[PDB]
This record gives sequence, structure tokens and C-alpha cells, in this order.
Amino acid sequence: TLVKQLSSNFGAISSVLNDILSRLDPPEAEVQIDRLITGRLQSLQTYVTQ
Amino acid sequence: IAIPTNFTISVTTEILPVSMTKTSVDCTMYICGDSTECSNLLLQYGSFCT
Repeated sequence: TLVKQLSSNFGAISSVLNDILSRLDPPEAEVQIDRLITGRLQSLQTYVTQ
Repeated sequence: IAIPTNFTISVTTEILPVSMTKTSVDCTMYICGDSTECSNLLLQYGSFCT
């Protein structure tokens, strides 16, 4: 379940960090990358608590 | 040396919990209710609900 959740968008336009990165300007990609970061931190924290 | 000459039969009580109520919760009905668009947004978050 932890390895999966790297394929989840969490609301961004893509789960591939580079695709977001190489397909938008910095100020617009920052929000998407922050959304991915928040989702992945939440997943890792859930794993650690369990 | 002090020695007893009589005795008492004492009945004491010890209370111990053994079980708690079994609860199940469906995400889609808690986060989204009957909204299909909400469910479509929610499925982007992955296997949090399983």
C-alpha cells in the first residue's frame, strides 16, 4: 500500500513529478508539486503510525 | 511471633473489559454522501479508504 500511492495524483494533473515539472511554468507547477508532497507525506505518516 | 487464631473468607470483585463495539465506516458515504462528482474527486487519493 505504501509503494502504491506513488501512482496517485492527490488532485494534481499527474503523479509523475517530472511530467508536471516539464509541462508547466514554475509558479504553476509549485502548487501541483506541493499537492503531491502533501499526499505522499500523509501516506508515509500513515504507514509509520500503523 | 504473631500468629492468627481465626480467619475470614473474603469475596472481592475484579471487573475487566474484554471487548468493544465493532464499528465499520464507508468512506464514500462519509466523505461524499450521494455526490458522484465528490466520489470521482475522492478516488484520486488512492487506497486510503481500503
